[PDB]
Amino acid sequence: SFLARQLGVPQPETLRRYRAGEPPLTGSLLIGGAGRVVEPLRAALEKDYDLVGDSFGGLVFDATGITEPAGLKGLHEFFTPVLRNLGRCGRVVVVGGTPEAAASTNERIAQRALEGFTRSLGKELRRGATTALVYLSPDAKPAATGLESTMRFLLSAKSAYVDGQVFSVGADDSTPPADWEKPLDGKVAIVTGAARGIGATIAEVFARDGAHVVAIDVESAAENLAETASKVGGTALWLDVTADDAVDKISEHLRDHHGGKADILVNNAGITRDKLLANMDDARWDAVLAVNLLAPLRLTEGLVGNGSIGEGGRVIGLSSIAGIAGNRGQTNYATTKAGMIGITQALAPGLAAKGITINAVAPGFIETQMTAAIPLATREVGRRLNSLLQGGQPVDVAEAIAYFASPASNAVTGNVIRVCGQAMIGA
Amino acid sequence: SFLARQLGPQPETLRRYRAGEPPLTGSLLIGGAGRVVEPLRAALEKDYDLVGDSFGGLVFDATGITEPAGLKGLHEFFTPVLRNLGRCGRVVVVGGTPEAAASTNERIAQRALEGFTRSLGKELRRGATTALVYLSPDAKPAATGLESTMRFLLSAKSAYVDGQVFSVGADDSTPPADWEKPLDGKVAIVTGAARGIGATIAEVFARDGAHVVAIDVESAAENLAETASKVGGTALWLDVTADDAVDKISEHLRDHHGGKADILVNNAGITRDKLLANMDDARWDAVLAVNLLAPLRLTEGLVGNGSIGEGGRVIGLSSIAGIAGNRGQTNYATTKAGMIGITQALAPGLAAKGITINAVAPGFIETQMTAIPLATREVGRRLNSLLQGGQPVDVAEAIAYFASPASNAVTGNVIRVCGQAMIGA
Ligand SMILES: NC(=O)C1=CN([C@@H]2O[C@H](COP(=O)(O)OP(=O)(O)OC[C@H]3O[C@@H](n4cnc5c(N)ncnc54)[C@H](O)[C@@H]3O)[C@@H](O)[C@H]2O)C=CC1
Ligand SMILES: NC(=O)C1=CN([C@@H]2O[C@H](COP(=O)(O)OP(=O)(O)OC[C@H]3O[C@@H](n4cnc5c(N)ncnc54)[C@H](O)[C@@H]3O)[C@@H](O)[C@H]2O)C=CC1
Repeated sequence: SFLARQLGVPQPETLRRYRAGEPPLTGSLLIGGAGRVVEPLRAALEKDYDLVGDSFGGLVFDATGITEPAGLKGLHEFFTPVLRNLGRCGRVVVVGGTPEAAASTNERIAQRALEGFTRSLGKELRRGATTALVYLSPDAKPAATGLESTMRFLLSAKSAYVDGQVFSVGADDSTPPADWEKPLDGKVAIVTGAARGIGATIAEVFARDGAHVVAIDVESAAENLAETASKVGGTALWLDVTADDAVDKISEHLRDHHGGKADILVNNAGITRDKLLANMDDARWDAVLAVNLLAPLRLTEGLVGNGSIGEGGRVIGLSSIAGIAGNRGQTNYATTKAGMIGITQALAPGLAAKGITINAVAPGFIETQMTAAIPLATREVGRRLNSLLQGGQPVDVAEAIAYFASPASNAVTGNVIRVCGQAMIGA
Repeated sequence: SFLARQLGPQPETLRRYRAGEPPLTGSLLIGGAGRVVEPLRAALEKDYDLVGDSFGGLVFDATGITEPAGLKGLHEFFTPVLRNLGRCGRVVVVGGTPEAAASTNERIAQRALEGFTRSLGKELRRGATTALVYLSPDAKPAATGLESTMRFLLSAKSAYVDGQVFSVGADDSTPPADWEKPLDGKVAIVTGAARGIGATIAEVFARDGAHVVAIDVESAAENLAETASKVGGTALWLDVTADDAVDKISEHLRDHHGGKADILVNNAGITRDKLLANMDDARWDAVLAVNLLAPLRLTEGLVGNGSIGEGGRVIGLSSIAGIAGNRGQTNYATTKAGMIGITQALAPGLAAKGITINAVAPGFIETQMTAIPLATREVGRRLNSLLQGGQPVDVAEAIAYFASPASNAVTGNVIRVCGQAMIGA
């Protein structure tokens, strides 16, 4: 951070990321509050975590108890004595009940207001710690097994660059993978744009988690794509995702390798043809739409519709901060990454009726060749303009993706998560 | 100094409202295809120069786009005409409510428009702004419920609202007698009105016809009177957090306005900033009671006893902090998020009653609170598409829009007044 003096800004924390074997948090886990979530959670987490009743690894506050605004007082009461003591890369997570689904307008106003609290707290925490807010459906059984994959993601190192965000967990029950640390056992994952960078790193994480990977990219990038299929011990496939036959070409490679079925499609492939709209041509527009919006929509509709992905399936789409906030010279790109959010939202119910979830991740600043292509100052500032005071890592994106792919993340659909370090930019 | 030079700024002097001035600086071009282009042309022919110099406004009807492949319309309409848009120009994309589209394809496409409008907002020059308005696919072709929004957007009043998203329902609208005197013969309770913003809301309201009831605490008795006199409404000393609060206003509505008011503005607000690990009960509880508990207690009270009824208008003051959060403000942002909470939550109940409740989240506004160090002041000021802080009028203008009698199909809305501030969620 070579402009720490120029911007009045702290040296970054080295963010603890996932390592197999290591405990998930670096301290004890406090689970406070009141409502329908504290008891069952204390219960589901007994074994794998380190429950009170030194340094706090995690702090979970149960807000579902809070039925009027006068009760918000709780957040204060619970958090004020314990922040003094949160560890390196701590994890604060507040849990509430889906505000639209509340039993009174009064309840709704308090549960809604939670985000103000969490997004603000995210701005006060030190040494790499983060905040998250999760809403659970008031029609979830009290065991609340549907909430588990999410708590486990946040209450760990994998969520290392996921800060200040809001999770939205449905009503369905969930079933834990035999092994949480190999959650993707014998799953077939399709990952587009997997030659290098974020796509490639998705494949890795997927493989690490148990999946067999179909690495898709174009002929231009074989060698780099070969090196990837190899490393995850999966299978390469040369394909332009915008071409008539693409759906046919994936289905068949599946038929020849995986019994014609898949569990996970990751729409990662993408291009950028930046230019101001006053200077934008038809070609710089169209190309970006084809790859970035038209294709992922086609592959989802294609592969679900032809039965390649069925029950228990998972689609994760690659969005962007640009699609939420906008960006100079990216009206194409940001239409497409906003459309991606639209695919996620538009298809969630339909796919829900088919036992399939669909979610998007919207990366912020990630070290890739592409951030590396930006004038160093503009680049250095961008990298540093977040609560976590640093650029994100391609692993951090893939993690959030892998959390969506989880067989126990079945109750989580239509969600949009930024992997952004709590970047300041937003809508 | 060096960083500033490195990065590359020319804030335009923003045109504001002036009685008499035309509402644009140039002619209005209405393009695109769909159920909005023909009616909008016809509604606006009188007061605007439609295309048979440079463009004062551009409006692209996007309701016509039903699949992603047709997004290309945006590019075909805007690219050619962009280079010709004037100082403080205006760009507005009208679309179909995504959640209510007739296919998932449409939904994808109409949802996609926000990425476009927010980015375009970031490329416009010379103080010009972009806006996205979605209209219920259930509105009648006449589209009468849309006008108030279009007329506010396509005017100088909306000078500091940039890059936003407006949500118009199905209901029909009757226009006021005088578009320049919209609030004529309306009674408006404006809390926190002694100084700054609240005091300016009261002005803009007078300008617009309203009989204002300027409200405040006793300690600010002096400044209230000045305000009350300036606008030609009457004053009321009361602390909004008093258990008698509702009853006192109600009493006053009898004494003066037939036990009746049409608009409520929950402007009164306070701060008490503290890192949460130093937060004491006073600082938590004070703000909470003033910023969240109070506003609700007034709204629910004044609709409950019938003081505000059919045709009513509650407008609450959120904040950027409530959307994006902010260091030292867990208490404060909890409240302003709760204000959105009040707005989203009370909207269907009030809809059924003939009342619209909406919210406004100011960005950075030149005021007496903003007492902030020149290091933080200079950055929050300039970190938005428009390269400056906003004037209080900019905020009150937006409130005045909601408050229109013609804004009956506008409810549940949270509109930031931030000249597209960079910070958000
Ligand atoms: N910092 C970043 O790099 C960020 C990236 N984005 C998005 O994340 C995703 C991955 O990021 P990057 O690694 O930078 O993506 P990228 O632009 O480097 O491309 C990903 C891969 O897609 C492949 N590709 C392009 N067109 C294809 C096609 N028609 N068929 C098959 N493959 C094709 C390319 O060969 C490339 O290897 C992209 O959607 C990108 O837009 C999102 C946020 C930030
Ligand atoms: N940049 C800005 O100015 C921003 C302002 N805010 C909001 O705008 C609103 C007012 O704006 P400002 O003029 O900057 O604040 P302010 O503090 O200058 O407004 C003062 C008014 O609040 C009144 N007040 C405080 N407690 C009261 C009570 N209990 N009962 C009756 N009146 C009471 C004071 O008497 C005074 O009339 C506040 O709600 C604030 O949260 C929103 C975004 C940022």
